Amino acid sequence: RECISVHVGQAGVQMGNACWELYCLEHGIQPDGQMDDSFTTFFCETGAGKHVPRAVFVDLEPTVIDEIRNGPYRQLFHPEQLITGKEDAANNYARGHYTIGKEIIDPVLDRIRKLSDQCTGLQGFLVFHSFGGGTGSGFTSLLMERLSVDYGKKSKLEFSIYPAPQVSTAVVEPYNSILTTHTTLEHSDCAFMVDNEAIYDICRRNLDIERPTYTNLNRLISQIVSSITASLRFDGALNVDLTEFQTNLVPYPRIHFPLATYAPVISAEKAYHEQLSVAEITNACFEPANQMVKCDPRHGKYMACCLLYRGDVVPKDVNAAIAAIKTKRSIQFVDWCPTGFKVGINYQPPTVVPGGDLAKVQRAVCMLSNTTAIAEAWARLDHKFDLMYAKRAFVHWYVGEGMEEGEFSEAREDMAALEKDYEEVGI
Amino acid sequence: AECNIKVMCRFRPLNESEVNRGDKYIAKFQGEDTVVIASKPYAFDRVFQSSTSQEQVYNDCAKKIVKDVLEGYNGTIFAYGQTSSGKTHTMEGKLHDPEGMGIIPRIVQDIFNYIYSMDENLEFHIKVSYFEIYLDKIRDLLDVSKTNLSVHEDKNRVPYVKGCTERFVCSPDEVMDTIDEGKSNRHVAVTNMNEHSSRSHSIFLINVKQENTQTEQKLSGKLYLVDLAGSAKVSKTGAEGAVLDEAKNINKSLSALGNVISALAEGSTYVPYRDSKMTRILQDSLGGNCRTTIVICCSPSSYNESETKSTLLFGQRAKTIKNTV
Amino acid sequence: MREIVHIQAGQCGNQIGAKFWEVISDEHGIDPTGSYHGDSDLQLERINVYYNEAAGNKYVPRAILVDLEPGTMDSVRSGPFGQIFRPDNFVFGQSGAGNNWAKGHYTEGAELVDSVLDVVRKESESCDCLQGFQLTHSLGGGTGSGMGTLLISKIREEYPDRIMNTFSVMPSPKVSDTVVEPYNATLSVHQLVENTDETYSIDNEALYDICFRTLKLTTPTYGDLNHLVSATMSGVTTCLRFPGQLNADLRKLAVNMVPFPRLHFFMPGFAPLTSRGSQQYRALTVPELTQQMFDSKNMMAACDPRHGRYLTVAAIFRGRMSMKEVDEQMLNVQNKNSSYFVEWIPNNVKTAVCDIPPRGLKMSATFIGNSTAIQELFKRISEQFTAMFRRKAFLHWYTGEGMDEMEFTEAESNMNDLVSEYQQYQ
Ligand SMILES: Nc1nc2c(ncn2[C@@H]2O[C@H](COP(=O)(O)CP(=O)(O)OP(=O)(O)O)[C@@H](O)[C@H]2O)c(=O)[nH]1
Ligand SMILES: Nc1nc2c(ncn2[C@@H]2O[C@H](COP(=O)(O)OP(=O)(O)OP(=O)(O)O)[C@@H](O)[C@H]2O)c(=O)[nH]1
Ligand SMILES: Nc1ncnc2c1ncn2[C@@H]1O[C@H](COP(=O)(O)OP(=O)(O)OP(=O)(O)O)[C@@H](O)[C@H]1O
Repeated sequence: RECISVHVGQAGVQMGNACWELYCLEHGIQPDGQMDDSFTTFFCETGAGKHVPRAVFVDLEPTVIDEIRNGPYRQLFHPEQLITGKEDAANNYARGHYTIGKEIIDPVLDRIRKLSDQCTGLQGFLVFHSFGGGTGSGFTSLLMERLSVDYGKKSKLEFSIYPAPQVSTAVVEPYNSILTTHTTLEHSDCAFMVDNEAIYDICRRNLDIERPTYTNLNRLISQIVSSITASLRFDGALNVDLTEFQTNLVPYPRIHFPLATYAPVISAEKAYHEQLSVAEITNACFEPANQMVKCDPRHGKYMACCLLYRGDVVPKDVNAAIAAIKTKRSIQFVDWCPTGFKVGINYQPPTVVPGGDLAKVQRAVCMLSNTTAIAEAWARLDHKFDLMYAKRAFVHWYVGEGMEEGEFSEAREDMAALEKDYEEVGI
Repeated sequence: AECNIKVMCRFRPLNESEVNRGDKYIAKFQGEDTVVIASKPYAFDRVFQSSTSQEQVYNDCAKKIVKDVLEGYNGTIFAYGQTSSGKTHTMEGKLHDPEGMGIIPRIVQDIFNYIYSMDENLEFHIKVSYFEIYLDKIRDLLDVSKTNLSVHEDKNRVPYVKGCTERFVCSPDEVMDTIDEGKSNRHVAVTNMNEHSSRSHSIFLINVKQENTQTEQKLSGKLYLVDLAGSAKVSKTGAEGAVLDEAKNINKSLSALGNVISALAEGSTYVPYRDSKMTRILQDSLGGNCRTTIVICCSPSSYNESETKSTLLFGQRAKTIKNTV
Repeated sequence: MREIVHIQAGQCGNQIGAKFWEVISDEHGIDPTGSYHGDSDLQLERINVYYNEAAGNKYVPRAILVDLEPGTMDSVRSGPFGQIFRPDNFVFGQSGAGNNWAKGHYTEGAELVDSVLDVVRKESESCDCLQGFQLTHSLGGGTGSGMGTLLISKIREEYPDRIMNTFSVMPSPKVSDTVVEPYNATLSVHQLVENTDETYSIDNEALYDICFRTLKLTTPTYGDLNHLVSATMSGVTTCLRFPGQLNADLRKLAVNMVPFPRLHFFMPGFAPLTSRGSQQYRALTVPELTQQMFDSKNMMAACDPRHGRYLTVAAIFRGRMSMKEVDEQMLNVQNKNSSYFVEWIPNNVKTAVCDIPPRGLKMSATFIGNSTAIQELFKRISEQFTAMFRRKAFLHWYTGEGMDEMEFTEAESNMNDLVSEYQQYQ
């Protein structure tokens, strides 16, 4: 039981340094790089009393990579794994793929091979990135293609930060997202998505943080990515492996876009006053405003939802809780999969960072679910793409890299096929 | 006063690389007015089939342009298409062969032959020019020293190039050596899709000036022969190193004129010709006094079925354009 | 690691270029001699991106000062930070042009470009991997308009793939410091429109208007105006000089702000702009900076943004701040003023922030704006160009150097072309 990870772009390593500090404190790993089976799935054992993670941080721009080299978590990671480039992507799907991508992928390709050859319990891969920029679109789409032809059978769990309806950090992100999704449709087994304004709304109404930063956004995101793999680390009364997320959530080989939401998210003062049990969190995770994406689940239908609890939680109340969710008529499950419930448990509870914004909780849950609620989101991203594509705006840079207007139409009609597939499958 | 752009399509036989793979023959013709591709007709003026020889295309498309350019007006003939569409074989062909020769020797052979039929008083002063584009630098072929030129405006703001080669020709055989000298120094790269891959726009200009001694009426004709390159897919063609660097440059022009001719479709206000220098030399073609005739090329193979559709919608958009003759 | 080579042209370009090295020397903790006396370790982390290391822990700027007259170098060399520059880089001529574009481009420029192209070739070979170039000049006069526009074409021939940034100050109708200004502006923009990929349209008129309304300077000199424009040049190159939560290199802002090849004339701005006598009576959090950035009387250009529509906007930030207040404020400025923003783009704002702010301020930002309201400054100089050109006035000096009359008309054809582009997208 092992799993390799990879981080791409500004979005990748920014949460990667924030997630791996949460991973190390659970297994008693000090930041200096040392303190039986729980840590073997992420951390190795190098000779005697020394470990290293089974992951790599790759990014073309060197400002974030060298910050880890000069940061506090220097001795924990490998100096050679901190891969860095020499020329930035600059919100260009093509620049991180063809010109600058080709002269850096070859150190990246052979490193994953030797990193997997020394391993023996390799379950799969999971990549953290963001299609809202340049590095996470082109280079991420390139590396997944080159290892898919090599491995293929192993799973791929994508984690992208998509843009909101109205809030946006960039301006060319429809071109960046529409191009990279053309490659993601065929080779990605599953891809969990998170919206940038939704996670702000999580800490606004519940955690009452009126002025957070991206560091705080990565902490609760680290709870999500650590909870899905928490069953593999510690013992659980109902174990779930990494391949459970592929068969139980992907109804069709093209529809591989689940959602993500997490609860409870309570402050320190509110944690002592607010009761924590399975009933309130189960009603809260299916709450629409508590989701990490600005898409109304009432408009669509849940294809299948994968529950996974943590902490001391008996399997009686989790079954009685979802039985009450089935009786709720406000939600609506699709007739193609009525028994779309998959529940899991892990005895080890949710951890807590020293000085972090999240408070200690005796139990939590990470709810992943597929639905046709994002069908309007792809239609929204496609609609705004038609406005700039009609004027041929921001096109001279992409063709200035080496591409042409041909595949721009291929990405448009691919979304046109993807849109009607959500409409016909949801009947 | 106002004339539409003559749009014509040509499908070719499958090459050796395509029949070995086993591609399906998707080309379906419905007369000469349109062609059917996957139950989607595309109306044009004349569609040439794979059995169409070199001489048949020249008699149909570029025959009337010889009469219009010599009457006093201007004329422009240039092609468009993706890789392996057959633009050089359509336009240039085998210069030394009688049958396999393209539009360039067939045009200039008709000029000197037509001049022999006319009276002796019409004094003709023909002068040729040839140049390529290579990393956004207009490199001359008849002279190896100069690798870049600058475009200037004339009195009525019609753009034209300065400093280029200007050979005052008198015999038709002399032009055959000039174009032969052009292809001898023409750079060609080897790729998986095409062996003699034309990685540059081959502009061959002939400023045909004429003047009568009896009536004293001077007339000129701007005769553009420009062969476009193919939009190479890196996954299909495998561009790397210097091939991808040159593939970037040709992608500017086909995307640039795509912005211009699409802007001319709905009738935009400014029509930005200036976005690329390759579109600047074609200013007189798309909106000047030139009788333009685009000749698109599409392959009948299903491996590039999406590229043929992009060229077909490119063709029907060109029919909605009109020149201000 | 994306080294940038500085280059200067004209009198003003040497002055604001000199002020550019001065203001960034303070935040990096660089002495006037060249040694380091700062406090933070991150200053040396990306000191190589503009400076060159040397013996004794000394750092030499990678600057090349070019001016056709020798007196400009004497003032820069005798400045507070004049000795830090390399003496070999002080290349210059003897006989000035005297506000003549034909002199600095054809006759007086041809003899000096051979002496500067080999110098920048040496600097380009010294760095590990160059990103691009940034130039400072002025459309007025002959030196900055002639020498700068010439080598921009030569650098494009030698470095066609690298980024070519330019900080070009343009004339204004009310503040006219040269009789032959519209000819130089009309001849210069023919080169800036085709060669460089980025351009910052700075105005001297707004640089005086900005100092009265918020700074309240009673006796402003050129040095005070240089402080505003020098800070703008530091904001655009902050994320590669110091780490940040969201990096934005010179290319990362160029791809977002340049939607078309010819449309690259930006419009700069800076904040917080507040007088010393009213610093205590103002806050410093993010929402007051946002409304000040998009204010009409904040930018250093004389254009009325209310008379047009913004194509795209980029607001680089500096210093530790919250991301929710940053992101939410950019939503309402484009939503409440949707009429003043183009509907054919879903989002006209590019966001980016850094953690290491300037010294003496805790939160700050620099504005970069491409808008259709820029054309009003281009047609008025075109009218001054066409008004003087129609009678062939002030052309006999330019033909003496061998310049052709049609080249003024070719520039005139370029002049009405770029203004028509912004009218298309309005
Ligand atoms: N904001 C500032 N503007 C200046 C400064 N000095 C000049 N200028 C303005 O720029 C205008 C022209 O720029 P220059 O002074 O550099 C004229 P240049 O040196 O390029 O040519 P010559 O001096 O004739 O060789 C000038 O008329 C001023 O309006 C300055 O120090 N700061
Ligand atoms: N939620 C969240 N989003 C982030 C975070 N960091 C970056 N992002 C998003 O990532 C997007 C861009 O991703 P990248 O491709 O990595 O940007 P980049 O690496 O700077 O690309 P360049 O500008 O070319 O250097 C931005 O629009 C952000 O919204 C983060 O810490 N949390
Ligand atoms: N009409 C035709 N009949 C028979 N063979 C043809 C025809 N057109 C092209 N060919 C074949 O194609 C080959 C030449 O390819 P060509 O140089 O035309 O590619 P291309 O279309 O110019 O590529 P690109 O579009 O990338 O420039 C010749 O060997 C020739 O046999």
